[PDB]
Amino acid sequence: ANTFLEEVRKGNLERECVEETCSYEEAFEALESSTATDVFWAKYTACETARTPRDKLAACLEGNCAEGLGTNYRGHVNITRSGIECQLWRSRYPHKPEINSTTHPGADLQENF
Amino acid sequence: DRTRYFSMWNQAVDSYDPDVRIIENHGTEDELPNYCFPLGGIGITDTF
Ligand SMILES: [Ca+2]
Ligand SMILES: [Ca+2]
Ligand SMILES: [Ca+2]
Ligand SMILES: [Ca+2]
Ligand SMILES: [Ca+2]
Ligand SMILES: [Ca+2]
Repeated sequence: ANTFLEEVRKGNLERECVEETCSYEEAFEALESSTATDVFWAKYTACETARTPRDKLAACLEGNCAEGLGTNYRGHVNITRSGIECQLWRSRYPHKPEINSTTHPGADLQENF
Repeated sequence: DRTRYFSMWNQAVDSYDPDVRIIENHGTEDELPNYCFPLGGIGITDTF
């Protein structure tokens, strides 16, 4: 955002929307891949507490750790705290989830992760 | 005399500039720089 003459130089997704509080416009401009754009947005949002420092935002981009209540987690662990198998979020077996893939598509709902 | 101009007879001698025919290359005089600052007075700034 700062260093006004940045909009004439080429840019770095990391030298605009990472090491600096950025516009989703410059984010949109730099991303275009609107799926990953939503991903980066989701990042930003969850990383709202990971805005600083820089390496914290880098880790929040890695996504292996759940931020706060766990909106950002994108790992491969699909097991409950006590070893019970996780039911498919979209499937109705054995429970029909009021809160499921249709209601939360932006969390990247995997098989049972 | 010929270095004066009379309009009535359209009388005005034709001559070349002395420097055009014989150049005198003395370079220039550019010891000091010569800069163009930005309108506000400070360009890039920062928040504090
Ligand atoms: Ca900037
Ligand atoms: Ca900017
Ligand atoms: Ca900068
Ligand atoms: Ca731009
Ligand atoms: Ca830019
Ligand atoms: Ca950097």
